[PDB]
Amino acid sequence: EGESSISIGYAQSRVKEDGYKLDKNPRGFNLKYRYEFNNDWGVIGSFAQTRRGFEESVDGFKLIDGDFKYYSVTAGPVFRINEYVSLYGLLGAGHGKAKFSSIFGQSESRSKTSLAYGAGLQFNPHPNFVIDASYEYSKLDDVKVGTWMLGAGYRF
Repeated sequence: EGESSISIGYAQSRVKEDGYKLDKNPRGFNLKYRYEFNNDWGVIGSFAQTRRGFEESVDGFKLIDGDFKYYSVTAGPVFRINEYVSLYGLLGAGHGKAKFSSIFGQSESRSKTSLAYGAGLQFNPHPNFVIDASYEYSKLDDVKVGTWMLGAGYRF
């Protein structure tokens, strides 16, 4: 019913905000699944999960870890350019959540939604080993978020 491949890589995003961490770059892992409906045509799914890179500290028997989570999900078609060169597009949505730790009668938090758009490059040095590079960007009116992913894929 078609060839299937799996790809893994590290995800690095940049968020413009005044707070902890100078570069404000969330850390996480990106999982991509490739499914080919044809010899030169196929689709890919990229899932990115990132969290605040804050060192674990013990205070009040509770863990903060930055209280910030960022999730991204994108998908796009894959078209081969040459024998060992493939080009694919990335489209999807991103979701970020932030919580504040303090002592108050009531608790509050913030959640943001955004659209993700980008493109990716795929190189095939070996039949069972490919190099995947993906670029994803989220456009918000006040906040600009960029996500970069570098990894490798394995063909079954």
